[PDB]
Amino acid sequence: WTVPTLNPDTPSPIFGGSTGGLLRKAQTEEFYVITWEAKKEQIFEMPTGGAAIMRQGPNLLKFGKKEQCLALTTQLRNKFKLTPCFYRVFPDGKVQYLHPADGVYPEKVNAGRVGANQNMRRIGQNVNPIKVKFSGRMMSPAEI
Amino acid sequence: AHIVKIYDTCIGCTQCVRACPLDVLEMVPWDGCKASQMASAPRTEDCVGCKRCETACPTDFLSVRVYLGSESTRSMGLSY
Amino acid sequence: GMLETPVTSAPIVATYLSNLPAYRTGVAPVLRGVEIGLAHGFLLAGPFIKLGPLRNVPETAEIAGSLSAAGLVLILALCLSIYGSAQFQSARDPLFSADGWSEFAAGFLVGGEAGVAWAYVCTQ
Amino acid sequence: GDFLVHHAIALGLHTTTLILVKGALDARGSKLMPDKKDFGYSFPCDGPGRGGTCDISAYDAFYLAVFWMLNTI
Amino acid sequence: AKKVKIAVDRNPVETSFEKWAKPGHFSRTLSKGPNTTTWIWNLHADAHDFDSHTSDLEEISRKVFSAHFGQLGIIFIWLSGMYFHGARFSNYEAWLSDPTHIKPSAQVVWPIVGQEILNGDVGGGFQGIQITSGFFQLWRASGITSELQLYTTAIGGLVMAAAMFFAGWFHYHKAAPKLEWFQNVESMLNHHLGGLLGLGSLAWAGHQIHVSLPVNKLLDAGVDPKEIPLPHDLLLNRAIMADLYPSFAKGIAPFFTLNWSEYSDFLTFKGGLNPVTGGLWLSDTAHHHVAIAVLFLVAGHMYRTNWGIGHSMKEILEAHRGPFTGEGHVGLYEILTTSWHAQLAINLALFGSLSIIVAHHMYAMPPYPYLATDYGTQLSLFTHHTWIGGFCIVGAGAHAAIFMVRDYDPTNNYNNLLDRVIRHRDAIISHLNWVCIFLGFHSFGLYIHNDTMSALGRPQDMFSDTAIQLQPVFAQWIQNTHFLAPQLTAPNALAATSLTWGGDLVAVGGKVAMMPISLGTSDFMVHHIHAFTIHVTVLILLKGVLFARSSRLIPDKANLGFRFPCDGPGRGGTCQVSAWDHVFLGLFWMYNSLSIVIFHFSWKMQSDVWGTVTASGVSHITGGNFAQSANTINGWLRDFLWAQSSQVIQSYGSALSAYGLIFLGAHFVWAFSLMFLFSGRGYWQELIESIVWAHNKLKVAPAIQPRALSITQGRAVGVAHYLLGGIATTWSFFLARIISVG
Amino acid sequence: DIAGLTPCSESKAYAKLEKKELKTLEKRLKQYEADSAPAVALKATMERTKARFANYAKAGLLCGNDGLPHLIADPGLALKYGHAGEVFIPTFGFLYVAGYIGYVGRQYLIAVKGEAKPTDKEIIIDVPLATKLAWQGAGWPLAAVQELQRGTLLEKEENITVSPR
Amino acid sequence: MKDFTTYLSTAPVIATIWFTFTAGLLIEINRYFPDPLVFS
Ligand code: CLA
Ligand code: CLA
Ligand code: CLA
Ligand code: CLA
Ligand code: CLA
Ligand code: CLA
Ligand SMILES: CC1=C(C/C=C(\C)CCC[C@H](C)CCC[C@H](C)CCCC(C)C)C(=O)c2ccccc2C1=O
Ligand code: SF4
Ligand code: SF4
Ligand code: SF4
Repeated sequence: WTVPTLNPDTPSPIFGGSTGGLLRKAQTEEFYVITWEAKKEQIFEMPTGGAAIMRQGPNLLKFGKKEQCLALTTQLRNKFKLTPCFYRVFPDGKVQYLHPADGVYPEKVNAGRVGANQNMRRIGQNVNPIKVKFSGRMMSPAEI
Repeated sequence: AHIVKIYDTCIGCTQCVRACPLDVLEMVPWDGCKASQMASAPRTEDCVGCKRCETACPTDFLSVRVYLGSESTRSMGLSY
Repeated sequence: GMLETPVTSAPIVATYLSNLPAYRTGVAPVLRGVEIGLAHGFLLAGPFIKLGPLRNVPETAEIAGSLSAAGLVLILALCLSIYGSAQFQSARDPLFSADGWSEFAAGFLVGGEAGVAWAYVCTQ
Repeated sequence: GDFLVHHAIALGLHTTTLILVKGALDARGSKLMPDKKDFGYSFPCDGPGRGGTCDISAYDAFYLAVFWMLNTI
Repeated sequence: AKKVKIAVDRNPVETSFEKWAKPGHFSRTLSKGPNTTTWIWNLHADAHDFDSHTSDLEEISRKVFSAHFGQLGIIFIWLSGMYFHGARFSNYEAWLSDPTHIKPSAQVVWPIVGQEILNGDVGGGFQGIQITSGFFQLWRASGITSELQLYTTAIGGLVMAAAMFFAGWFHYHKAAPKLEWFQNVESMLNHHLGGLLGLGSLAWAGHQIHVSLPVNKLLDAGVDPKEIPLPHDLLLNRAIMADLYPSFAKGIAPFFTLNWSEYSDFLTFKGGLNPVTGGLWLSDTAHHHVAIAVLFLVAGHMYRTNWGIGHSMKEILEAHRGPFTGEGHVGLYEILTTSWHAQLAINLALFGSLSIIVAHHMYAMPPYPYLATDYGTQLSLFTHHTWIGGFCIVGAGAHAAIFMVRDYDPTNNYNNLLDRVIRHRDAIISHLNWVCIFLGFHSFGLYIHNDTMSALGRPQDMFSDTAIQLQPVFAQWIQNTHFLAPQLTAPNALAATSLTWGGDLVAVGGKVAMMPISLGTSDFMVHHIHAFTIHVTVLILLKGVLFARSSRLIPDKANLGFRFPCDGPGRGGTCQVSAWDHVFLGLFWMYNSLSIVIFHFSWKMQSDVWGTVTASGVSHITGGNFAQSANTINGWLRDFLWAQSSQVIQSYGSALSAYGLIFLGAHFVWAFSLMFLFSGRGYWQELIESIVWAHNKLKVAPAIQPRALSITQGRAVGVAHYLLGGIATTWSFFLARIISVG
Repeated sequence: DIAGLTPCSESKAYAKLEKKELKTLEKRLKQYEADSAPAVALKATMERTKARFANYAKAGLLCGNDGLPHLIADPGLALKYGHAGEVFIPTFGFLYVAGYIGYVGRQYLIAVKGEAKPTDKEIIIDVPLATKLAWQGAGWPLAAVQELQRGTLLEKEENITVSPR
Repeated sequence: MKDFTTYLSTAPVIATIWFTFTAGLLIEINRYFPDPLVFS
């Protein structure tokens, strides 16, 4: 498996538009693109409101925040048995592939993943806040 | 960004990963539990702090914990 | 993606907006403020003259109403000045720049005060 | 008449103390939130899980107590 | 084409007490029994949520149909009780002889712990609680003259109540209709228009022509009630009727020969009010109900059932499409024949709106004899029916949202009206948001302006009739048009529909029945407060409906359901995002709006309409102080609340002392509710832990684990006690005030 | 007398209060006929009122300047001056009934915790078991002391859950 | 009949009966011993 490359030419689902879509943040900060392959034309629900028709084959939609792309991913995966992926697109044209991060969806354990933010103790074994006082900022005993 | 930590009481049931609406968590190989897998939090810059993961955790007390931290556009969930 | 309506996208509407001094690029920012200042300064005297605390006084009403409108123009000019200081700290249209907005604010003050004065002349 | 109102005042003092004392003594933790001390004095809540945890922080106990202090005074 | 026909299932459900002894049987979650106290609350919250217990639409429909027979059975018991208490525990017979000087009463309290003081001296040699429901005036209008007639109606009500409860059992356990039976919307409308409404109106017109009119004609002539012929004598003896109405000497021939002008003696178009009773002419109501019957019997032949002729409702909807609205009304027929919540949303909205119209039309055009001069009944009826309408309208918002989350399906709604409304919801809500701010500033801000100018000693700077004026010229113009209608635009009407338009007052028993209502600056200001409060209530409710399924904040709100507390402290905090929470907030604003509506009605009627009539003229209850005082907040606090609360807070030791007690009791319940609205369960659960420790220490800990209320229940408890306390406070305040000075 | 109070039987305000209350009823009684039901009801209220003022004075209640009975709560003053029936005796009446209710409920709770499904016996009451316990609760003061002396009334600290500290 | 008597043993029904009985006892005592303020 290798990181896919976004194709901006991909056609988008049939949709008449709405007032729930992108704002000035997309022009200045970042936006998100989700793509998937559809087996047939089918009506699905937009996370921004309304019904859209996915074209047979490649599809492409743009969203304002990451949660919107993953919300549609959950719908497509569970209700239609599809395998979408999405990216983060910066105003200068840079594209950052996001999901699934390593080609395998996170709920399925995969080799080569390195644990992060794992504490080798129980919650009840955290130290008292007095022991981390005056550490340079506000920090919980769970941060050590 | 919020702070998400996984503790060694995890049973590797995967329910926190399935419940995360932001894809912050994932399952990695482990040897400390029967399932031989542990939850991980590699992408905490995207955590919004909803705590759906904590709601899904079966262990007592929790094995996944969210500590709300500094607020950015991503953590605040803004689309503008 | 976005919802297009006759109000949002129409030929008559679009042409009218482009003619307004706010959207008329290629014009010096100071001139933009003066034209915008004159329009707003003239109308502002109305409500103060006809509904102020001295409205019923025969001749003092015109002076007090226009004089109060002039004070509101000064406050508005100060609001423009600080807005430019905050918004522009670090492009195509010179108006949206630190130097351009300052000139635009200055024009609004001169135009606004003149508009108030012109309104007073019309009354008397 | 003075008898009845003096017991109203005692009701106010004891209830205000109950809220403030409960807030202080549970500030570090409870059966509902065993690790509360890891979250600090003031924080929103711990989310809808475990039945729902609105106003669980010691700061919120003080917030509730002020209403009773005003009623008592 | 499917034939419209009866279709049932034989013996679908066995009649047994087995499930009565198994609480929670109806739900898969609760049927296993309690482990915590939350189970107990969940049992009751889910009891009638039929569609959450099953997905079979037929099973849901049958439960709905039999639940409705249960409701009707209860209403018949309630009605039977009212008639019975009128027959056995009232002064109705005495009241009939002297309606102006006797107070209606139909409740008598037992003498115990000193409570018999509540049996006041209401007149007619009787002691009891004075009623304000207006049943006495309704009974007189229908021609009832004896306790025997009231008693017989009460018996018949119980027989009907038993029949309703039998029908509910029969149509759920014995012969339950199939889903196709329920979906005959064309046939249902034909029967409910032509049959329920058309025949019902025709039948009632029959009672009015043959019983109400003859009896009320003799009552208004001073004839003693016991000397009036019994109703069956009027029915069997045409000669007696012909004496009262000569046209009866010609029988029904004029009706069949189209000589309808012969019946002008009992089918009239007088308008105005009967000067003896102060109510509408009964000959006008009889012609009204005849005309209504014909209209609804015609309406009941519009829809196609089984004989080709008629309209297909689906064909009508699909034909009405235009350039601006995509597919238009396509798919609405399917929604409205498969979702009960969609049907309930429309029906509650209009039934509630209808209730508010009834409140206005009955005060202005009092339909019952001696209703207008019973100020206690007039104030009560208007307030009661206004509140029902407000509550019903909020329920419309709730069940529109429930349809949005549970029953809405995108595949069936593509580019139609419903789909297109969702796709510009930000445009709808953003504009409605602006209107509310504009209305709030320019309506309540005017009062704040007036309070400040008055406090600064500049009355000449106030918005008032003697200062800067805000005349409701449009409303004034409409009044003039309606007052002059009989001359030009209603040539055959003797008088205008109502005396509120203009003209001369009607006095009954030395008191004003109705008179013209003038509209000044104060009336202009309060009407734009009403506009403000309604628009905000709509904003809260409409927002909940349009964002029930998703928003920019929570992209997948639909998966979280109709009723959930939040989606966590993240995203800055998402408390009360669910549609249910919008109904929760909408209730408060509905309460705030309708409180001002009824305060407007109460003060305006006392100040400018109600009063005593003597040689010197009309002296109103509050002496016409609404015009100059109602334009400041301090005016409402002083001249309305402080001044008119004198009766209720001084009622101890009198028959009205029960209103004094409830006045304080309602203040208590209102304040008690703030405990639930301001706090959170996390605090209470931790408190319960310490109390549980004490019970554990003494080996008296319950097996069902105590739990603090759920987040959503805490809100439901808070609003329920808020509304009950707030409404019951004004209820006591109104009744003590009006029963004393009325 | 105690705390400056005076006996109600010797209080002018107390006597005046009774006259006002009867005077209010007498005024209402004028508008009704002798045999009519309202007249009978009003006279019955008047008889109860006269008996009430007679009984309270007979019981020896102390009246304030307002003419209203005032209760005495200190056991010493109550027993010394014959006011024990105001607060002191009622005190032990309540505590007997209240403990009766509490003790019976506790017995039922303990009895059903040995069943297969204890929570089912808390929403569907075992009426035969509840009835038996209700009758035996008349001796709770004796039973409660024996448990206190036997060390079985209270549970041991090692079996009670607590939060971290 | 077993099931019906089981239904009558549910908490709301028992509470209704018990409080109806308790209220009746308190009301009837005040009917025969009116206006009791002290014990004599
Ligand atoms: C004696 C006859 C009888 C019997 C033995 C049954 C038995 C059964 N019915 Mg049937 N039913 C009957 C009469 C009967 N029904 C009648 C008269 C109707 C018409 C209303 C119905 C309508 C009906 C429906 C629509 C349903 C049942 C269902 C059931 C089952 C569960 C019942 C349950 O849990 O009740 C316990 C419930 C109660 C005790 C609530 C009683 C509610 C009534 C209307 C009185 C409320 C009045 C009260 C004063 C309201 C205000 C309270 C306030 C004052 C505090 C069970 C097989 C349910 C089922 O699952 O069937 C398979 C079901 O869905 N029945
Ligand atoms: C002319 C025929 C007719 C009449 C008079 C009614 C009357 C009524 N229907 Mg409708 N209905 C009809 C035909 C009719 N229906 C047909 C043909 C269908 C199938 C398409 C339906 C399907 C239907 C449903 C699904 C429901 C109703 C309901 C109602 C009630 C609404 C509440 C109300 O206004 O109470 C006013 C109350 C009265 C005026 C009391 C009238 C009582 C007498 C007994 C007449 C009842 C009508 C009945 C058809 C008579 C014969 C019944 C049987 C012995 C043959 C009302 C009693 C609702 C309801 O509450 O049901 C319980 C409801 O849920 N109806
Ligand atoms: C539904 C409403 C209604 C009803 C029920 C009635 C009823 C009546 N009206 Mg009224 N009326 C109404 C509306 C109504 N009216 C309206 C709207 C108007 C205004 C236009 C009038 C204007 C009016 C006038 C001007 C007169 C009446 C009269 C009458 C009476 C005689 C009618 C007649 O000649 O019938 C003719 C025949 C029939 C109606 C058919 C009867 C069929 C029977 C019941 C069949 C029974 C068969 C069965 C097998 C028998 C078994 C027996 C058993 C023992 C074995 C009657 C009591 C007359 C009267 O005398 O009033 C006092 C009269 O003069 N009405
Ligand atoms: C025709 C009228 C109607 C009907 C048939 C329904 C039916 C339904 N509604 Mg809807 N609703 C209505 C009107 C109606 N509603 C109105 C007017 C409102 C606005 C207030 C709402 C607001 C509303 C909400 C917000 C919700 C529903 C829900 C429901 C469902 C479950 C109800 C339940 O289990 O209650 C069980 C009944 C109770 C727990 C009893 C409640 C008693 C209240 C709180 C207090 C009553 C006080 C009393 C009148 C006076 C004081 C008495 C006291 C002193 C003893 C059901 C489909 C629920 C749902 O999820 O539907 C899908 C839901 O969440 N409704
Ligand atoms: C008296 C109490 C109060 C007040 C003043 C408000 C005010 C408001 N509420 Mg709120 N609300 C209240 C109680 C109150 N609420 C309660 C108890 C609840 C819980 C149920 C809510 C729940 C609630 C909801 C759910 C919503 C509102 C909405 C609104 C807004 C309506 C639009 C409007 O009129 O804007 C104009 C503001 C006013 C009329 C308030 C007074 C303005 C004064 C007179 C102006 C003074 C100007 C002056 C220059 C001040 C200078 C000061 C200084 C700097 C020198 C407004 C901000 C709605 C909203 O946001 O609509 C857009 C809305 O959705 N409220
Ligand atoms: C709640 C607290 C409280 C308070 C403030 C009082 C206050 C009082 N009690 Mg009371 N008393 C109480 C509870 C209380 N008592 C209880 C619970 C009991 C039952 C055990 C009694 C039994 C009791 C008796 C038997 C007598 C009093 C007496 C008195 C009065 C004078 C004695 C004294 O100094 O008492 C101050 C109180 C205390 C320091 C607390 C302990 C008091 C003990 C129990 C009684 C002491 C009596 C004293 C030695 C008598 C001296 C001679 C006397 C003629 C002055 C005084 C007003 C005396 C009195 O005036 O009777 C008419 C008296 O004879 N009390
Ligand atoms: C006061 C309060 C509580 C505590 C309230 C509770 C636990 C409800 C108490 C209900 C009754 C009184 C307890 C159960 C009663 C039983 C049915 C037994 C009754 C016995 C009699 C018949 C004798 C909350 O749980 C809560 C939750 C969320 C927001 C606000 C609040 C809140 O304000
Ligand atoms: S708090 Fe929410 S976004 Fe963050 S890891 Fe947990 S479930 Fe995911
Ligand atoms: S839900 Fe809890 S136990 Fe399961 S994988 Fe996540 S952290 Fe581990
Ligand atoms: S509703 Fe309660 S639990 Fe949910 S976010 Fe708000 S405070 Fe936290």
